[PDB]
Amino acid sequence: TIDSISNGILNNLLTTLIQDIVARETTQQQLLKTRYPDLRSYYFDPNGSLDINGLQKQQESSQYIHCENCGRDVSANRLAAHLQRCLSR
Amino acid sequence: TAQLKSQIQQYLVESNYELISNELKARLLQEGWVDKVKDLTKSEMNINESTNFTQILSTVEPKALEMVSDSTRETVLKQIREFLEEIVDT
Amino acid sequence: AMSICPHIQQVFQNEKSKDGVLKTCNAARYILNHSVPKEKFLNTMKCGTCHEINSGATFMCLQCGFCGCWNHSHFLSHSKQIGHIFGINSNNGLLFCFKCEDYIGNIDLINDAILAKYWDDVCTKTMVPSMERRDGLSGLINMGSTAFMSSILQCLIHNPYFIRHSMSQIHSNNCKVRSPDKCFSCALDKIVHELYGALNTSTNRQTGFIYLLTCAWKINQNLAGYSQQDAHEFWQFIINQIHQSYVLDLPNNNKQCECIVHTVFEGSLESSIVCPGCQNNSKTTIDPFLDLSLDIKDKKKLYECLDSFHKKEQLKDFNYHCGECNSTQDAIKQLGIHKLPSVLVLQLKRFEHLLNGSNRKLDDFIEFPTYLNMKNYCSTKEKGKVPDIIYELIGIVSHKGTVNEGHYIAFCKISGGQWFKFNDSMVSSISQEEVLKEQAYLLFYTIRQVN
Amino acid sequence: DAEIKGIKPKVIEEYSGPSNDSWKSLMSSAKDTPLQYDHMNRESLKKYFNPNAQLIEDPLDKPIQYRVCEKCGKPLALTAIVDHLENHC
Amino acid sequence: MQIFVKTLTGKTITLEVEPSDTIENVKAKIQDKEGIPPDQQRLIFAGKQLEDGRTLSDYNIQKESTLHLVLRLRGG
Ligand SMILES: [Zn+2]
Ligand SMILES: [Zn+2]
Ligand SMILES: [Zn+2]
Ligand SMILES: [Zn+2]
Ligand SMILES: [Zn+2]
Ligand SMILES: [Zn+2]
Ligand SMILES: [Zn+2]
Ligand SMILES: [Zn+2]
Repeated sequence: TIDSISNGILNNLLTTLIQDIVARETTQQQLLKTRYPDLRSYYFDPNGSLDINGLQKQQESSQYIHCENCGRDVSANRLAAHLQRCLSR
Repeated sequence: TAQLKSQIQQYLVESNYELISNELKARLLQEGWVDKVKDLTKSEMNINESTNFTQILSTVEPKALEMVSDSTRETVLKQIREFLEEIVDT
Repeated sequence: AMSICPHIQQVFQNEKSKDGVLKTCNAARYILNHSVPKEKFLNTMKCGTCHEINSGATFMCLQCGFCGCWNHSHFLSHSKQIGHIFGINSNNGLLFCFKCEDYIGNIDLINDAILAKYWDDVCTKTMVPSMERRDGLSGLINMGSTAFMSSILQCLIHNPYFIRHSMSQIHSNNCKVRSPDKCFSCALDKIVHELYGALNTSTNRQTGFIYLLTCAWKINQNLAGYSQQDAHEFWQFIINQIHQSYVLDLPNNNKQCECIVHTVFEGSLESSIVCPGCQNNSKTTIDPFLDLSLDIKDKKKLYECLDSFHKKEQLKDFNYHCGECNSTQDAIKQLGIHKLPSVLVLQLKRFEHLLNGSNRKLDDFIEFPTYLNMKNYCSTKEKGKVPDIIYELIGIVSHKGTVNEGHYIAFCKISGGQWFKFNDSMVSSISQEEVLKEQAYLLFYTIRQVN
Repeated sequence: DAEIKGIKPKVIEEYSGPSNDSWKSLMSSAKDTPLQYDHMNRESLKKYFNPNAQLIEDPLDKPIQYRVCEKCGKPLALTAIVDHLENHC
Repeated sequence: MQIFVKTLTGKTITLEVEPSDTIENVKAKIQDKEGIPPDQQRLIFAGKQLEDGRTLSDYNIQKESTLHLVLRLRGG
């Protein structure tokens, strides 16, 4: 019947799309797991505190950067000021 | 005979299939069903600790079929049916 | 201990059989990239047995010309009856083994089969991405007032057109200056290098960003990160500089620029001028655009803002005399889309000016959709209606603070559908629903479906 | 909802067992045919989009596909690896 | 010639200008209409911010073209 053929058409469309999507998902995850045997998911923190490696925000100004210009090491959160004083040659 | 069905389908292809497929895709995409199915897939992959396609599909397909909104379902069916009453004799 | 299909290993034990296979895969994929929709329906989605179209997935046989459906087990029947255990899914080109009952997705050679001829060399010179770098995820520390820059850069860092450009070595291949302390693109390629690969051979992965900052200081110190600035202005400035670098690397009546910016971001508005009497006309002006700026007052949704944007206006300060109705008139102006860009960038005008000369931030939440339909905004009808035109949200920049002082943050979506928040050095997982609850300032949309 | 009797004579009139045809028959056509996109209609793209727009269909399907040079460490798109190896590494 | 400017609210205003007119002059006219100083103004055309010292003709800006006006949102 018309009703039946229409149901079959819709089923055809849905099963085609589903099989495509699922095949793509399974192939991608298979690839990721095979390439990277020790694979870990990026961390999700419900508390909104930890990064994708499950770490908190690092202490600045505890970190420093070595400015290749002039040969001076400069605390990173003060780097721009240095460049304003350094690039002004 | 049942060659008839295939014949009719051939006609359907030569003529509108794109409009249906695209409208379906847009509807399922816009209502969030596609991403729900992605989340379901990640969840099942994590629960069964497996990427084997057959076993994951075996659990995914029925539910995914149920998740199709009634609105989209009846609208797309309605549209196909609209297209069918054109080219069949009763 | 995940296994690999032993059947393809078996075939691959013989070099010529392997070559036949890879040749056929390459040929098939070329066909898939070069076949019109109807031919595809009739010749790759038609079951060889029942002759139905789209009887579930249809598979094209690796060993013969037969196509077979899923619903009636007809490829399954080809496999049982002829002994051909490998078939290709006509929706994605992926190769199925009917003995394993699983797809082969984890063989690098198969995924990149077009390089099979040179595969040995490919394996000697290069390695797969490191787990840490594979998604290019790393934070960029605040080096002064650089939040307006990095927030912009992460959406660029996750843009497929840009990543395709950069990883293709186009600037590197063609740069006439070939120094990252002068060339913005060389520096960018260095950034991509630092984030996805490894410099030869803790302070990690900051070199490219520092080069970019040095270039910026050299062209405009004010926009170089010491002081707070406008992210949209930085966007237009940097894309213009990139465009200038494209023009620079050229060896050579062409009004439209042919650069990467103008093949991705450039659209055109149609402005019509019509007589309110005759309502026929019209005087049409075409304006290029790289992004859209939207008013938000008294509105709650992005579609409302676009509607307002697209809304007709009557000019009261334009001198206009109609020749068709022979009278002085106040012309009607309307903006619509003449041409859409591949990537659509939106700025919400989250500010207002007061009579006392001060400004105020608008913190009003504006709802924005995960998927955006532009059909109501296209100027030109076909022999009519305009078809569906849908974009996918891929990026958000948000601001916290006031008009004259604040902070930018970025949100980016990656594969599998997961969202991450990029706050300087901190990359974190975030759900889609919360991103969607954010106060959006900038939005990045990639073209997804065009009917 | 009602019963189908046959196929209208005019469609057969002007349009029209196991098939003998072969999918590799498309190669001839495929050799002469420009790159095609799925669910982005070409004519609508011509009317509403620019003629030289770059286009990537479904850009977030899988993570970026690339490899890294052992000598200079550059991340290379698959279509760029070979010449990078010829005169750029 | 007449050109247009689309303000923050979306309201469009009209200016009478010559191709040789400087960005400073246009911004002055905008100040004269809206009461907003030039240093607070950002004038956008064709994906570029219009720069002081340059002319309309330098940017190939013609009759009845529309410029888009915005402000700055600073963040550091
Ligand atoms: Zn220094
Ligand atoms: Zn069948
Ligand atoms: Zn076969
Ligand atoms: Zn197998
Ligand atoms: Zn360079
Ligand atoms: Zn260009
Ligand atoms: Zn009139
Ligand atoms: Zn290299």
